[PDB]
Amino acid sequence: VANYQIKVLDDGKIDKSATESPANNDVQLKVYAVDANGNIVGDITNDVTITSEATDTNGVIVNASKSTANGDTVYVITDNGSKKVGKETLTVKLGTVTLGTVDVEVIDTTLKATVVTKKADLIELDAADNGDALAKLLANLDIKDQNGNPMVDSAATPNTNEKLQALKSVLSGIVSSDTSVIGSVSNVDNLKDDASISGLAVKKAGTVTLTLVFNEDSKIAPIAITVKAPAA
Ligand SMILES: [Ca+2]
Ligand SMILES: [Ca+2]
Ligand SMILES: [Ca+2]
Ligand SMILES: [Ca+2]
Repeated sequence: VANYQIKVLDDGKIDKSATESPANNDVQLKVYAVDANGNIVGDITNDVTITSEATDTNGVIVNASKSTANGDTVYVITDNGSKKVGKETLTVKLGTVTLGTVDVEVIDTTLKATVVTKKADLIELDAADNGDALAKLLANLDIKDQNGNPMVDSAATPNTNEKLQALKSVLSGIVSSDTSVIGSVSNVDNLKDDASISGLAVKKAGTVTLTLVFNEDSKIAPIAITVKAPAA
């Protein structure tokens, strides 16, 4: 044996997300022993022990377990409640002897709201709005993710609005210039999620400026949208 090879069968990454496709929930490891001429002379994946640090130091916590099928065992690395993303050094041992080291990576490709822009500067309401400006204010907004992809209410999920939920994930509050016409939203959880969208109820005929304030994490500047809600 010239040396040992730690083989990564997959992409070497573990997606911490809950809804990634295809499912990327493990790292697959094989350990070969090779001769001087580069030839595989043994699959010793079963005879080794794979461990990470005994005490967490980076918030990346994984689990190393064997998986034997038809005399063929693969070391499967799974997530064990990691709170951060990044590299985790795995140490491969034959009893007492360290053979090598491989880095697995925990990632999180979960869709976060990253960009929010307004289309028009003004919106008007009609009878079809049923006295609530939220449905039209939302339609006047464009939400993108980390990948710059549109965040949109999907019809195959009639329970909740993905676009409204994406806005509320980054919104700190909506200030009205006149609470008598439309009330200000201090608690964004009041922007309720149903097939019927509500939260910006019209209490009186009038024109008002709704200012959308976002959290410090998102770094998104305030957005001012004038809303006209005429009477009969
Ligand atoms: Ca996942
Ligand atoms: Ca993987
Ligand atoms: Ca760790
Ligand atoms: Ca839906």
